[PDB]
Amino acid sequence: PQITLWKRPLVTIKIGGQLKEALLDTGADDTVIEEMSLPGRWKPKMIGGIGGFIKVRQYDQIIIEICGHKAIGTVLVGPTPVNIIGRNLLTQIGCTLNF
Amino acid sequence: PQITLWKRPLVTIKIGGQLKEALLDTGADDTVIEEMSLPGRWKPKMIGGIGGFIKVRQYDQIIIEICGHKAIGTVLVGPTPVNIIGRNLLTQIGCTLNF
Ligand SMILES: CC1(C)SCN(C(=O)[C@@H](O)[C@H](Cc2ccccc2)NC(=O)COc2c(Cl)cccc2Cl)[C@@H]1C(=O)N[C@H]1c2ccccc2C[C@H]1O
Ligand SMILES: [Cl-]
Ligand SMILES: [Cl-]
Ligand SMILES: [Cl-]
Ligand SMILES: [Cl-]
Repeated sequence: PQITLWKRPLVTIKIGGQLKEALLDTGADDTVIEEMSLPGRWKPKMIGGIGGFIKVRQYDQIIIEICGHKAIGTVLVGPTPVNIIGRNLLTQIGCTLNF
Repeated sequence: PQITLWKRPLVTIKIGGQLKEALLDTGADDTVIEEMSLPGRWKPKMIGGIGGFIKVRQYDQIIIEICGHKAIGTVLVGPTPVNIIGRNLLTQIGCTLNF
């Protein structure tokens, strides 16, 4: 699909059996989701942006459904104010910026 | 151009006759640039990112070139970790997301 940027590029995602709203974010290296349970192992990580840094849990090899497109990758879980789909998963669904 | 997301979508911008690197950032509502001199009056703005909120200076109707594309709009100036081109100017240069 072609998504215009008049409003926030929000999409419905399926992660860990849960439906969530998430922002397609080209400024984010990684994907970060609000507090939730994910299976398997994790390690602590710090991610930085505007306002500074937050502590997240890093889960690797996680499957997510984005607009019907399944993708696998690392997902960070923590106190993000917005669910964000970052470049690590945006690449996997074939998402580009066009102008 | 078509910009893939395997690396950061970093572009050259021109503001005040100066070349700068900036990030095409679909997750940002607004355009935020690191400390610099801009003409005219500013007004207060608080913007919320991953690590919280920062105060910025809002300058309206600023002439800015982005990857050779001419835009005129609002530029926020403050303690941003990187120059970011948000949706306010991405829409001006006709930028969309495609997959
Ligand atoms: C470093 C940056 C270029 S600065 C802005 N940024 C980004 O990814 C931005 O798109 C960011 C995303 C976001 C949206 C809503 C709430 C909070 C955060 N937005 C912002 O920082 C601020 O955006 C706004 C403005 Cl400018 C005005 C009004 C309202 C808003 Cl939400 C990058 C970043 O934080 N990236 C980090 C990030 C974020 C999420 C997941 C992983 C990572 C790694 C790291 O790369
Ligand atoms: Cl900051
Ligand atoms: Cl990954
Ligand atoms: Cl590709
Ligand atoms: Cl504007």
